[PDB]
Formats: sequence, structure tokens, C-alpha cells
Amino acid sequence: QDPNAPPQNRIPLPELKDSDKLDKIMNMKETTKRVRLGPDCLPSICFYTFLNAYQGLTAVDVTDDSSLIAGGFADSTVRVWSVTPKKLRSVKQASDLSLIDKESDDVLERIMDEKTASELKILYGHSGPVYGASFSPDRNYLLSSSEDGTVRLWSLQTFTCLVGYKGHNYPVWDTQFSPYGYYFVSGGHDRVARLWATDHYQPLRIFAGHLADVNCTRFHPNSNYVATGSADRTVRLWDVLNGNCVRIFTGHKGPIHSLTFSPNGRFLATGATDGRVLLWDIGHGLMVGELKGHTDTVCSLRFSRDGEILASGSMDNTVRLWDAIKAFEDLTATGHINLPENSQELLLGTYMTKSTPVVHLHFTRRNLVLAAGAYSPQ
Amino acid sequence: NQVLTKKKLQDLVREVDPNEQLDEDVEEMLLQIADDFIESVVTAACQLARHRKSSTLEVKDVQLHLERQWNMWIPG
Amino acid sequence: TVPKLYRSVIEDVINDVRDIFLDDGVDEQVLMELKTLWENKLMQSRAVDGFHSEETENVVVCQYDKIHRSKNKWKFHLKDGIMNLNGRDYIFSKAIGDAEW
Amino acid sequence: VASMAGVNLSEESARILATNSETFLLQAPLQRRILEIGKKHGITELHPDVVSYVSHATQQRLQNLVEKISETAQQKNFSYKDDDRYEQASDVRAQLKFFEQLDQIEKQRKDEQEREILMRAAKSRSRQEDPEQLRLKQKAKEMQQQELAQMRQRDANLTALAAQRITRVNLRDLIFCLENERETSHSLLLYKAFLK
Amino acid sequence: RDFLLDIARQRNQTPLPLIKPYSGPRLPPDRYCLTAPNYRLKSL
Amino acid sequence: FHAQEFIPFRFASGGGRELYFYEEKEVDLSDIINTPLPRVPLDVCLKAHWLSIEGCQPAIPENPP
Amino acid sequence: NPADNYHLARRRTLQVVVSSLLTEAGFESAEKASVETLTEMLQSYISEIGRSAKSYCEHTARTQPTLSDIVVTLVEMGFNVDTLPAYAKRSQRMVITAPPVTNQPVTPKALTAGQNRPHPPHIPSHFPEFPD
Amino acid sequence: YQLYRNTTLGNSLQESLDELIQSQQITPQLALQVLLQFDKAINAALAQRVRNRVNFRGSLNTYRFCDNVWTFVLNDVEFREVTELIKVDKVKIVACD
Amino acid sequence: TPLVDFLMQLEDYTPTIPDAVTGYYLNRAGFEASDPRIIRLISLAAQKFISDIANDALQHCKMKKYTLTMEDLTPALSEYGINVKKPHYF
Repeated sequence: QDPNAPPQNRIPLPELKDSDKLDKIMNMKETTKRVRLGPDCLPSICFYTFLNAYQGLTAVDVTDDSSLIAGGFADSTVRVWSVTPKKLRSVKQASDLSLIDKESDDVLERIMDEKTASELKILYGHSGPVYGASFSPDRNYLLSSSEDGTVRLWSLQTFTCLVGYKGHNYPVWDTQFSPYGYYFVSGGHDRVARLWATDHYQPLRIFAGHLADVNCTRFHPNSNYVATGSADRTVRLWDVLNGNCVRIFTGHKGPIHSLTFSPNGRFLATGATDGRVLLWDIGHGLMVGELKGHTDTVCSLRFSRDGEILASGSMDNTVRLWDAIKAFEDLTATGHINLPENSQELLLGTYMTKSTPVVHLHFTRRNLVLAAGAYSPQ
Repeated sequence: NQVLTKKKLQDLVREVDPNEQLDEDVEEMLLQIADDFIESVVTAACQLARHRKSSTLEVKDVQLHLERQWNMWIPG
Repeated sequence: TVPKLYRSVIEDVINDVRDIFLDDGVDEQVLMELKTLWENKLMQSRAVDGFHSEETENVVVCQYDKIHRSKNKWKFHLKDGIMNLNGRDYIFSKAIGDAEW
Repeated sequence: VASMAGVNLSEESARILATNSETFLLQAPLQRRILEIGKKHGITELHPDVVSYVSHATQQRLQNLVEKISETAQQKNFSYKDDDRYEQASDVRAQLKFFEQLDQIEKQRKDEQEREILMRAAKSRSRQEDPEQLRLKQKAKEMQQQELAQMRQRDANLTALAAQRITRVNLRDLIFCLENERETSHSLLLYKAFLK
Repeated sequence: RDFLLDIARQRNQTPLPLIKPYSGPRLPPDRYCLTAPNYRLKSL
Repeated sequence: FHAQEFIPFRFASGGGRELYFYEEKEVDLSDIINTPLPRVPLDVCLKAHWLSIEGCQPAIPENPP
Repeated sequence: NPADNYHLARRRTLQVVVSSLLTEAGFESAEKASVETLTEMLQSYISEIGRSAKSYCEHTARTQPTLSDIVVTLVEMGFNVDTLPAYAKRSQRMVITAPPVTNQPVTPKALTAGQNRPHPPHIPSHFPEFPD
Repeated sequence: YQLYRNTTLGNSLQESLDELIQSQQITPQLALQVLLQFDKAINAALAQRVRNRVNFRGSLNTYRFCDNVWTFVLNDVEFREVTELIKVDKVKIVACD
Repeated sequence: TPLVDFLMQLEDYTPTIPDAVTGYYLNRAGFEASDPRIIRLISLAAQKFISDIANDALQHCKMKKYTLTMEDLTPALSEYGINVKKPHYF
């Protein structure tokens, strides 16, 4: 057992259903084909470019299995694309479900409507550019936040909007579901980050210690902690119990535009407009490395599924890969460690996109890098 | 200290709809909105009165703040 | 003794079924029509005198503790019952019944 | 009044006919209220026609807001399903009734799975040690089936014996009439109202 | 900041509620959601 | 324009005014009708390609060099 | 060119609509700044019934707006809706055909290739094939 | 216990519910929830409020027991409350557990 | 139901603004095209607003027809409570 792990009843997390237990059975079949990346077996990157995109793409998310890709656009739309050869279907209407029976083995298959089957579903209802996009881990429940101050919960079984969460009067710059799928955090222009639960019209926790806009909001892999990067050049961890700020990470020169957690839960990578990727410890509250290869705003970070490689995507149209094992080889009272200036040894590769800013970075469960960005000829 | 007695507010609703009941939260927020209106209007009217070099707060001062910032045009 | 319990439980079920109907989506005037016609029917049965009035055999329903049977006699331990006798209604919470078969 | 074809003139004249188609502040505590804010500016006394002018100004502020929240509190009391000029297009709520039935079925399935696991825990010709949960719990299952029978004979013994819409304004209707108007759209009174 | 920190500590004091295990699709009350029968006019 | 009442357009952007410094400041009202409208461009689609094949960047036309 | 066209096709149709309503009124040859003023009030008017009739229906827990949500939206903008059946049956009215769409010519040529090296088992079959 | 619906309160409730089911203001699969909440309410209320007791001496005719439901038919029974005597000719007594 | 009758007639009616352009600015604000007749009523309402402003401006031009100038839009929108602005910076 892990002494650094919280108890299961610390945060009241939802139950694991039999359909959610069926997901992890086919998830470990993908883990069987998962390659060990390291500094030798460099991963293959599959760029999912948005070609026309004359409405400006402002938000991308991919599901945990590489099956859906969402796009938040400046024309106030969310557009879900299926990337597997399996069209997006809505469930049947209530008259069609009343004539079929439950308790059948097929049930979900029986419910799907084949009359509605596209490779693209457009979602309308935001009155402003959608800035956040977040899937739920059960592949229902798309989340989107926009300039109009609302967070919206779109179903992916009916492909309609369900709830509009109005707590900000100001542009909500990011949202993310919990990795267990019940709570979600949204950070906005009003310098707070709210914790919602998809059951209450009002939030549960208000994380109100930043002095500028909460640009990013990321959950910990145990979902007991929320990291909120911001425009006042600080990253802050917030405990979901008591709403207290438990860590303050300073050292960025621009507004933080990307956060990610290590799959261990021990580390946190943050990127900002200065092109610096700063790797922080969470137990010691100390930065453990600085990656300074990128030129413009680093807008997407992700670690590998094993934790072997951190992938960084920025506005210089490059996807840099960093050695996320050699960066964490050493694990105070001076409150600081002598950072190594080792970025050159931690760069495994830099790959340039054709005039395309790398908005999202995703890792397939077989350790394949996915990236999405609107092609802007500029 | 309370200037709106919570019963004359219920007569402001009965005149519009004879069949309507507010919630207690709605009534308390309406009372706060009234209090805030009185404060903002008086502060700005007093700014106009100091501007007119006066210690009297005549209506001309209250009437000017309604027409320029609130567009009320109450007959004087 | 009967209208006190009737008023208390009818307002109890009203203040409980308010959220049940408004979570099943209907107007509050429908709730008011429920309570209003429900007291109209308590007027129409004409057995207990109460409020909305001023504005077939003898059955006893109950619960039991134990029924005990000797060779020629029965002992009933009845509890929490609503009697309808001679047209009128009464309530009890305990009853000992000696019965010769 | 300054504009003869003014656009808020036609609003509250057509709003009233939409609600037809379905304050007078206390002079004594108000006069102390104006004078205390007047100490911060040097407005030591007030004109006698002002404390009744602010009361007429507070009335037309809230009557413009009571009428505005009444035409959105009656927006929810328009039942389309009584009319047959309208047709239903997409009901997510009946799909939710289907989900509730499916969840009851799933809970029944889970109970059956648990009973099967208990039976497996000691599968033998005779009951086996501590895991013989089949010997006692299965008898209890039969007892529970006997108890159901009760919920069906109570429905039988008693049968044998037998043989102006009211508008309520929520806080949503007040919040909806605050983020639309220019005043109180970005205000601390609407921002706090999102948490009340 | 003095207004945001006061409404935070008033909200963050309330403990997190427990979750019902098989409630279904977890949603707010139906007057806070966007799930209504959503009518339209008959074409004639 | 600025609407004092603010009710006809409430915080609704009209997209600005297409005006220039070197403009003519007077046009004929049938010149604007008879000109052909510009072509609505293609809608957004999702194409996938390869930035890296096991470490090496391919020389496909979706790649820069 | 195309990103300008995305916005411009929909603005130029709005300008032609404005020019046509001005001609119907009696104006021939208008000032240039007076046309970009009036087509800015036209775009801001369609965008305001978009945001407010969506707000009135979603307040009533719905997602798409009916007729009863627009006749309350137009009342809150001061429109006097009853005069609209008489305006629609004019004899002077024009019809501006919608901006031409490049979607009709959506796809010029689509093809496949062979000799691409096989996929390794960490790449499923639905990802694009390895190139030449 | 769904037993108390054949009382006078259950009679008034069920017929007023059918009166409102005739005017289509309420719906089926909702009146089930109304009766369930009413039955839980009177289950809570009837064993909480009254605290009274009535005694009688009986001369039984027939009796029956099925599915933990007893039902007796007594003849010519007198009831007893203190200074309150109820003479009646034929009673049916229903009782569940 | 005069307006319900009008909207029912709005099928088979082509408005001055296309529905590909009225529907574009409605999709920009979250209004999605469930029914064409609703898009057409919104288009006609916008047309009436612009047309009424134009007709008032023409009465002002006839008083001072032909060219529409910013000094005709200025008193025409002044009864609407809208203060139009000259460019003055080009």
C-alpha cells in the first residue's frame, strides 16, 4: 500500500458500475500492446489537423481511448468527431425505447438509433467562443465552457445539452472532468476556480486565491487535489476538502497555459508563454527541472502512459519530446534544489508542424502520440 | 433602519398580478436591490450637488442622475 | 381526536408531495386542486365534522401483536387501528379481544 | 419621455399585455438614510421634496423589475401539451424514465449475482462450514418472497372489504432579469446571487 | 479579493455530500437542467 | 451607434464598420446589389497524418520540408 | 482570402439586404458610412434575438426555441409584433439569394496507395497508413 | 402497509385522485408515488399520535388467515371505552402484521 | 392566434435575407435551426427594424428623397434613443 495515497472515503468518489468495469477490461487489452517508450523507442505522432477551420478552433479534447475528438470553435460550436470506423449515433427516442424491453444482453445495442449516424455531430447553445472542452471517462458527458460565462454538459448519448452551469459572469477559460467522472473544475476570468459535481446548480468548492485569471484547471490522478495555473504566473494546488491551497508554484514568467500531472502523481509539468516547461515536485513542493527548448507559448503538455516521456506542444509549431525519467532521477529546509541546466540532454526530439499550432497532445493507451491543431497558413 | 417594509413590496406585486407569490429569497434580494439603488442614486446626486456648490441636495440633482444613468424620467 | 389526526396527516402528505409533483412537473394549482377536492370528499362522506364543511358494514382495520387460541376462546392483541362503527369513526392504539367461537 | 418613439416605451407597454395574456418607502427612516451618506460629501441638509422623490424613484425601479420578473415567471407556466397546435419534438425526460426502469432492472440483476456468489462460496452436497451462506440466506430469500405476497393480499383484502394557475417567482427569474439589463449585469449582487 | 475569499470560506466549509450508488444519469433537479419535451409547431 | 436604453441590442456585437481611410464616402445603392457575393468557404474537417514514424519525420506534403 | 470570405460572405449578404431595403424606401445612392452603420445594426439585431430567445427557452428548461419564446423576445426589444404580418405581404419586396457555397465543390479527388510498410501492433488499423 | 387505503381517508384520496385523473392535470405512474408517500406518511403517523385503547368482548362467527393477514367476522359485539359503550351487530376485523 | 397563423404561412415564403445568412448569425449565438419558419420570422423582424429606420430617415431627407446621409440617420435614430456616431477619424 502507498503511504502517500489518500483513503477511498476521503473524497466521496462515485461507484464503479459494471459498464465502467467493462471499460477497464478492454483498457488492459490496450495496455498489453503498450510499448515502452524511453529515450530509444521514440513514439510515433499522429497529427489530427483541422483543415479548413475558418471559425477559430479554441478547444480540443480526446477521450481516454482514442475514439472521439471534440473541437471547441470561435463560432460558438462544439463538434464531436469519431476517429474509429464507427459513426456517432444518438440513442432512440422515448417512444422507441418504450416498445423494446430491458434486461436484454444487447440493451445498449438495441437502444442505438441508426437513422442518426454521422462522422460529425455539431453542438449548438453557447453564445460565445468555446474555450474549454473535456470528455468524461465513461465517454458520455462532454463538457464545454465559453466566453458567455456558462459551463455546459452535453450528452453523448442524446447529443443535446443537459445542464448550463452559471456561476461565473465572466469567460470561463478552462474546464475538466475528474478522472473518475463526477466532479469537474472550471476556472474563469473572475479569478476563482469552482468545483462542481454535475448534481448541483451551485458549486461545492470555490478556489479563490489567485490574483489574475485562472487559465488552467487540472485534477490530480486521485482527484483529491486540483491544480490551477493562472495569469499571475503562479500554479496552485488546492485540496478538494476544505478548499485550502496546499502548494504554490512560482517561477514562470508568463501566464500559465498548460498543466499536466505525472501518472505517478508525484510530479507536475506546467507551461507558459515564456516557452519554459517547469517540472515540479508535489510532496516536497519544489521545482525539480526546467525545460527551455520551446520558443513561443507552450499550450499543451502530456506525460506518457508509463510516464517515460513528457510531450510538449507550443505555438512554434513543434512537438518536443522530453525524457521524463532522466528528469526525475533524484527524489530540504532551504526550500530549493540546484536545478541542473540539462534541457539539451532531456530533449529526445523536436518535430515541426506545417504552420499548425499544437493545441492538444494526447497519448494512446498503446503509447502513440495524438495531436490536434487547426492548420493556419498565416 | 429598514426603509422598505416587506409588505408594501407585496402590494407592488399584487398591482401587477393579483395571483403571484414571490419566494422569501426573491423578496430579500429585491430589498437589497432597493437599498443599493437608494445608496448609489444618493451618492451621485450628492456629487452633482457639491458640483453645483450646494449643501441642499435639491431634486434637480436626484432627477439628473436618473435621466443620465438610469433613464427613468420620473415626473418631478 | 379524529380531525386533529386528519388535518396533521393531510398537511404532512401535502408538504411531502409538493416536491414529488414539482419533480414530476406540474403546477402548484394542481396540488391545490388535489387538497381542495380531497377535503370536498371529506365533506361529501359526511361522517366527521371539521373545517371544509364549515367553510358499507362496520369494519375495523388494524394491526396485530398476537392471536392466541384456547379450546373455546380467542385472545386478540390488536394495535394501531381505525374503527368505523355506527357510521362514525374512532381510533385506537391497543385492543384486547376476548372471543368465544 | 425625451424620445417620442422610444424603444423602452414599446417594451413595457407590450410586456403588460403579455402579463395580461398570462413601494412608497417610509419617510422617517429614509430621511435619516440620505443624511448619513450626505456627511461624506457635505450635503448637511436636504430639500423636503427629495425624500418623497427618491421614494417615487425607488418604486419605479422595483416596479420595472417586478413587471420584468413576472413576464418570465409566467414563461414557465405555458403548458404546450394541452394545446394541439404544437407537436413534441425531443423529450429527454421520458428517456430518463426509461433509464430509471433500466436501473431498477440492473439492481435486481446485481442482487441475483450476489446470491449466486454466496451459493458458490460453499458449493457441496451438504452445507460447508462458514461460507454455507446458501443454507440460511436462501431460506431468507424464500421468506422475502412470502413477504411480497403480503404487498399483494393487502391490495386484495381491502378490495374485498370495499365490495386559476398560481405563479411563484423563483430566484432564477430574478437572476434572469439581472444579467440582461446593463446595470447589475457585472455586479456583486448578481455574482453573490449565483450562490444563494 | 476580499469578496472572493469571503464567499470561498462560506462555501468551502460545507462538507462534500455522499453519492447514491445507482441513481442513474447524475443531473441537477429538472428545473435546473435543459431536458424538457421541447415542443414545435405542427406544419399545416 | 450608442443606445441609451440598450434594449434593442444588449451587448451584441455588430461586427464593426467596414470603413477605410482611402474610401470614396459615397456609393450608388445598386452597385452593392449587382456585385457577386463571395464564396462561403469549406466547413471544418478532420484529417490525420504522421508527424513522426518511430522518430523520423516523413517528407509528406503535410510536413514542412 | 478564405477566412476573410467566411465572415465577408455573411456580411456582404447583410449589406445587399440593407441596400435593397433602402431602395424599397426610396433612397438611390446612399452614403458609404451610412450603409456600414445600418448593416452593423442589422447583424447586431439578428445576434440579439439569437442570444435572448435562446435565453428565454433555456430558462424554461428547453433547448430549441418555439414561437412563444420569440414573441416574448421581440416584446422585450420593443417591436410591436402585430405589424409583422402586414410587412411580410408587401408588393415592393426583393429577395437576395444566399452567398455562393464552396462546399458544393467539397471534394475534387480522393485515392489510396500500396507498398506502405505494415502497422506495428501499438498502432490500430484505423490510423492512416504508413507512407511510401 | 398498503392496508389503510380502504378507510375513509383512503376513499377520499383515491376518488379525488381519480377526479384529477379525469381532468388530465395529473398522470398515471404518478398517482402510484402519491399513494406510496401517503401510505408511508400514515404508517409514520398512526403509531405516533393517538395513544388510546379500546377493549371489547366478542362472540366470533368465522375467521380466516392467509399471507399473514387475519380477518374475523364477529357477531353482536359490544365495545368499551370508559363511559362509552358501542353496541353493534356484525363486525369485520382485518389485521396484518 | 394571428402570429401562430402567420408563422404557419411562413413556409413557402422567401424573406429578403436568406436563411443561410440569418441562420449563420443565429448559430453564432446558440440559436440552432430547428424550424425554417422561425428563422424566417426572425429575418422579417430584423428587416422591419432596418426598414422603419430607413423610412424615418427618408421623411427627414424629403423634409430637408435620393441620397441617405449620416445627417439623415442622426435625427432618425434620435427618436429611437440611439445616438449614431460620425467616423471623423479617417
